Amino acid sequence: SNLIEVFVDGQSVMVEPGTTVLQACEKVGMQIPRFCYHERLSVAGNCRMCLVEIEKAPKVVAACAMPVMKGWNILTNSEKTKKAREGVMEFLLANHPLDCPICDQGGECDLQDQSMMFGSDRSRFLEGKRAVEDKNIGPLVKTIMTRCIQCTRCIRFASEIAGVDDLGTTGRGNDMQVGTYIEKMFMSELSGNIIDICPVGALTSKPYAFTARPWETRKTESIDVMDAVGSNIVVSTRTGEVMRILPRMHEDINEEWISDKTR
Amino acid sequence: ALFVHRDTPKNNPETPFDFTPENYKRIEAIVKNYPEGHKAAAVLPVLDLAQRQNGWLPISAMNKVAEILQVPPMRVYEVATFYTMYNRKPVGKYHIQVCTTTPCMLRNSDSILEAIQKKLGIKVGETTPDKLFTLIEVECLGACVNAPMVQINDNYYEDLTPKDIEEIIDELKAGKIPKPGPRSGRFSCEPAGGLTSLTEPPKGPGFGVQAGL
Amino acid sequence: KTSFGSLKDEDRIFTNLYGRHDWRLKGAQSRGDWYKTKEILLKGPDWILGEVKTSGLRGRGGAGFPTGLKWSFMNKPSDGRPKYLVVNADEGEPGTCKDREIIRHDPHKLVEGCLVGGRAMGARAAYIYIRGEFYNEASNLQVAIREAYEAGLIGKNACGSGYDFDVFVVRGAGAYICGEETALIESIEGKQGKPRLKPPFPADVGVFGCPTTVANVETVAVSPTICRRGGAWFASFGRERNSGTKLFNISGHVNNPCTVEEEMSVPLKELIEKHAGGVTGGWDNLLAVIPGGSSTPLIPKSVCETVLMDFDALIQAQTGLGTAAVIVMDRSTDIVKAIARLIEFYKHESCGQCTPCREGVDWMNKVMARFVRGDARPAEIDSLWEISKQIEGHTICALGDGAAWPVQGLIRHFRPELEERMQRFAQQHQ
Amino acid sequence: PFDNTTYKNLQHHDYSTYTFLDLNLDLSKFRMPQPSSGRESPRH
Ligand SMILES: NC(=O)C1=CN([C@@H]2O[C@H](COP(=O)(O)OP(=O)(O)OC[C@H]3O[C@@H](n4cnc5c(N)ncnc54)[C@H](O)[C@@H]3O)[C@@H](O)[C@H]2O)C=CC1
Ligand SMILES: Cc1cc2nc3c(=O)[nH]c(=O)nc-3n(C[C@H](O)[C@H](O)[C@H](O)COP(=O)(O)O)c2cc1C
Ligand code: SF4
Ligand code: SF4
Ligand code: SF4
Ligand code: FES
Ligand code: FES
Ligand SMILES: [K+]
Repeated sequence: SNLIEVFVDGQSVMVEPGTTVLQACEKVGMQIPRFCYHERLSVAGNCRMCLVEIEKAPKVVAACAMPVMKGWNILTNSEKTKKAREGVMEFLLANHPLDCPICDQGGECDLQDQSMMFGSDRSRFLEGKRAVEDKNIGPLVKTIMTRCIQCTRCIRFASEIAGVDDLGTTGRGNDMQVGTYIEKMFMSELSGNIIDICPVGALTSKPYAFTARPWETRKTESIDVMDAVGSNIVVSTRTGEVMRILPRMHEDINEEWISDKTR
Repeated sequence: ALFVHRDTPKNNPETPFDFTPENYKRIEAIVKNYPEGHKAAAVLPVLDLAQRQNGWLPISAMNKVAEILQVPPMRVYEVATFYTMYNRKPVGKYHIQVCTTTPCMLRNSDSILEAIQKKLGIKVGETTPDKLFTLIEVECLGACVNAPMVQINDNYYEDLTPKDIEEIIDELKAGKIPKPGPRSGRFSCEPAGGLTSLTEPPKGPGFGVQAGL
Repeated sequence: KTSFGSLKDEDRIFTNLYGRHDWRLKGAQSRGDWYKTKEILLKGPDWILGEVKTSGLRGRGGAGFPTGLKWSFMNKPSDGRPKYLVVNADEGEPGTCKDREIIRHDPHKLVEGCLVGGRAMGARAAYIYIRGEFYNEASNLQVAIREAYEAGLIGKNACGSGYDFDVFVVRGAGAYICGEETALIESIEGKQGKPRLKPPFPADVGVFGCPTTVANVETVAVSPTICRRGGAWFASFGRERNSGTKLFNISGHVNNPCTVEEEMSVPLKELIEKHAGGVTGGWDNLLAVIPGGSSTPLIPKSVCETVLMDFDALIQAQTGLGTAAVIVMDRSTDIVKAIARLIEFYKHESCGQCTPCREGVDWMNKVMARFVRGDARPAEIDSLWEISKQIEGHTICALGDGAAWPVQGLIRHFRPELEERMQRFAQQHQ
Repeated sequence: PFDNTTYKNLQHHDYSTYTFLDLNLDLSKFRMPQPSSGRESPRH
């Protein structure tokens, strides 16, 4: 067995070579915070939320991208890892809009939850925030691009899984904008899964828009019937009425996606 | 100064654009500089060639480059919005690029910017009504010992004064082309008061060749 | 040897730096370029890499990595993929205008450097990523590359050594980020110039996925002069781990802003007073010096008196060597305005890929724009220090580090001028 | 007769907008055959 031995917070875990640091911490049940890493998209390494300390090495590494080497001691809860997480969360909330009440992603937002868990509790930002032009990519995805944190799960989805290549980053710097650069309509058969994998409220479900809110939704784990694939879904109801259909993770049918007919 | 496209009557995918056949020869020569299967590597020189033919990029040059290289249009849109040379609006024929970073600002490029603003009658970003001149304010152009300097479409005009850039703009309005260099007494990059180095002739080939070569 | 500087005209690698001689083949052959190149190439990669590791040549791009150890990462067996040398000719750094001079005035030295370096690493060809603003330099280098092909010096049967080596020039499109090696690779691949993450270092996955070395024009062009003159000769200039000669760009507030070649550990006061004709107003008019281009922290007059212009002494002087591009600033300088415009540069040239640079560099520019007017209170200086320390070390490439460093140098050496700016703002507006 | 007084680099005063690419077309025959990845693009 060509497994190599590493350490996660001192605890020895065995990994196949080529294992990322994030997966080495997943193999002891610790989830490193992340925004741009998605386990079915390719690795981008461009939110820097997974910056974790390797001891006897004076620089935090991007755990989503970094393959482990032999004998590392990964420090997920050390001081400079927490300073990295708090600083990166401060830059993510520097120009994010105060839209948490009028946002559908509230209650089921990644940015809110790991701002609460791994971020600070106040702002040092004293300037005016940016504002981004909204886009019309169709009747299914409500686009409010001020909330976008540029994690590029859009482009990796529509370049790898959807195979469409309509999305990209136009511009440069803080004015870089995820979009299509034209009034072009993103209608794939899988086009609604960018509502799933957007960690923020930049891409929301326009039919589900403004109607409900996740903590009061009752989750019911059911099956698709819209085709013969049998996608596993959540039919989430609120007080006796169907609100939306989310996917379930089933590793052998619909890995964590559904078609737009299903959704 | 925006990073989206809105279809005007003068910028749409039905705006006429196509290469001359010598530009198709040049595009084949560009694509031959890159390995097979990496035809997408030649987005930048072919789109730059489209700018050299048209003066600026409508969204038909981007789509034509995406058609001939068999890449998506979005991947050419990313390139044309990423870089500060791909002019996505029709600039004037002389594109005055004044450098205003810290080494040019220490040697008073602001006087040159004010002199161009009062000599042309425009400000930063605008275009003169004859559509010959467009003045924008750019970052470091890499001529720092020859600061302050400008760039006019291809050419560095260096070691400038306000009077030197007035004189260059005057001989541009006469329809000629000036000499792309410094406007002080020196030639390229030597000390202005005289040669502090390289005074002697070179030694020729073979000087100091170690034993065994 | 304890005294450094006073580099003589015979030990200059970049003879014809000034364009005073013929840059073409008939001039470059009269100066030592393309002499015994066949006997350099026939002696294998191992002898070339031994002479470069002998010569103590570090990274002339600015980071200062040991060049021969870097090039030996390509000295590895072939696994189907070709190998490439890539020559970093972007040169977007404020203060830095020397590789423009190497391309424009000694181009055959660069082409012979491409040939010897690609032979040292088994590289198939050479992509020279020149800046798109350097159009005359690019046509100039393509003329010299045509002269090298028509003489049979490169290409099929390079210099009669039986090696095949093309030399390409790829023009940029106006992005300072495409001088970083992986963003440059992406700019060759027809994509946005967004830097990759390391590892993979380009010796494993570089341009087009091939093994690749990206080196500066200066540390490529001085390599045939090293392989001709020997390693220990070039190692006998400058201090130890500071071996050799260096092109300095003494810009800013001097009487003669110039590009000159000097020994590696020359004093800064001696360099400014000996080649640039001194600071405008004498040495008693100096205020600060940005020693090696914009990404290095400034240092005041009390440090620039005794400091040496190499890697180790400037790291001990809490800055970096960098590109060795000297920016001289006198007492008539609004220095906070200068550093704020430099941060404005580093947000107009920043590709927006990862979070800390994309947001924090714009946020530092807004804080510095309020510091120029004084529209702040003195907690925000330490706040800006913590912002810069959160950008530093948390990015993908060192543009975040190279943007946090001018802020840290400015705060560290000129906190009281910021504080008195803010307090006179507070008295005159309230 | 040696000359350390004149700027010999005067050839770039007459360059045109198509100079670089005319030089690339003039060099397109001096170059080795490009290596292949076997496929026409990574989407083939
Ligand atoms: N010359 C110019 O115009 C400019 C130069 N710079 C300089 O660039 C410096 C930053 O350099 P960077 O490219 O960001 O990185 P640098 O820290 O990593 O590394 C230098 C070189 O060594 C290689 N390298 C480093 N560590 C390695 C390892 N463990 N294994 C294999 N290869 C390794 C890298 O690939 C790179 O080519 C700044 O400090 C500044 O001085 C910055 C801007 C402009
Ligand atoms: C933002 C950024 C810009 C850079 N720009 C250049 C450049 O324009 N030219 C250059 O030679 N190196 C540049 N570098 C340094 C390169 O990454 C690399 O270290 C160098 O080109 C080759 O290494 P060397 O110093 O051994 O030559 C830049 C680095 C960064 C982080
Ligand atoms: S995306 Fe998240 S953090 Fe942003 S407004 Fe919505 S709930 Fe709040
Ligand atoms: S819209 Fe959402 S998924 Fe797309 S890049 Fe922005 S934050 Fe990521
Ligand atoms: S730190 Fe800045 S320059 Fe580097 S990859 Fe990120 S956006 Fe780009
Ligand atoms: S998760 Fe590793 S950087 Fe985004
Ligand atoms: S600062 Fe203007 S050219 Fe470099
Ligand atoms: K979402």
